[PDB]
Amino acid sequence: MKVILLEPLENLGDVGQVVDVKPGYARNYLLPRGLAVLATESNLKALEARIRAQAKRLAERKAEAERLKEILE
RNA sequence: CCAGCCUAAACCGUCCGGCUUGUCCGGGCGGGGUCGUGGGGCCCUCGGCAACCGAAUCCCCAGCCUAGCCGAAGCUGUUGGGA
Ligand SMILES: [Mg+2]
Ligand SMILES: [Mg+2]
Ligand SMILES: [Mg+2]
Ligand SMILES: [Mg+2]
Ligand SMILES: [Mg+2]
Ligand SMILES: [Mg+2]
Ligand SMILES: [Mg+2]
Ligand SMILES: [Mg+2]
Ligand SMILES: [Mg+2]
Ligand SMILES: [Mg+2]
Ligand SMILES: [Mg+2]
Ligand SMILES: [Mg+2]
Ligand SMILES: [Mg+2]
Ligand SMILES: [Mg+2]
Ligand SMILES: [Mg+2]
Ligand SMILES: [Mg+2]
Ligand SMILES: [Mg+2]
Ligand SMILES: [Mg+2]
Ligand SMILES: [Mg+2]
Ligand SMILES: [Mg+2]
Ligand SMILES: [Mg+2]
Ligand SMILES: [Mg+2]
Ligand SMILES: [Mg+2]
Ligand SMILES: [Mg+2]
Repeated sequence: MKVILLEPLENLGDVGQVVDVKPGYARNYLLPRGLAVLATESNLKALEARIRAQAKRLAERKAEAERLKEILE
C-alpha cells in the first residue's frame, strides 16, 4: 500500500512524504483518521503540484530579494 | 444474405464543488478521437475547399392490406315426381 501521509509519524515519516504500509493499517486507521491518503495516480499528480508550486514561490520570493541586495550593498 | 458503426483515453474550452493558485484535484457539458499499411494527441510545412460519398433518422410517393365491382355463350322436344 502506497500512501502519502499528512502528518509526521515516528512510525512512517514526515508530512507529504510517500511510504509503504500494510493495507490494514491504512484502511482501518490511517485513512479514517485522515492521517494519510491513497497514493492514487490522481492524488500523487496533485502532490507534484504543491512541490512545483512552492518550488516556484520560494524560488521567486528569494529571487525578488536578489535585486534588493543588488542595490543596498 | 450482405454493412457497417459509436465511444474510453491523450488534447482544448466551460460550469460547479476543492486548495497549498499549478497546461492543477474531482464532477458534469461541449469540441477532439476510434485502428493493425498500427492509430490517434500535440507541435512545422500544402488546399486555408468548392467537391466527392451519405444513412440503419426523418419527409413525400408508388405499391400492398382492411369493404367491393365488371364479367362471354341456349332454345325446342322427350322420359320423369322433378332434366
Ligand atoms: Mg470513461
Ligand atoms: Mg485528453
Ligand atoms: Mg481549459
Ligand atoms: Mg474539465
Ligand atoms: Mg454546474
Ligand atoms: Mg471553485
Ligand atoms: Mg478541470
Ligand atoms: Mg469528453
Ligand atoms: Mg468522430
Ligand atoms: Mg465526435
Ligand atoms: Mg485513424
Ligand atoms: Mg518543426
Ligand atoms: Mg495549411
Ligand atoms: Mg491542410
Ligand atoms: Mg474555402
Ligand atoms: Mg413505386
Ligand atoms: Mg409493394
Ligand atoms: Mg378489401
Ligand atoms: Mg356479376
Ligand atoms: Mg355469367
Ligand atoms: Mg312416353
Ligand atoms: Mg325421366
Ligand atoms: Mg312427361
Ligand atoms: Mg330440358
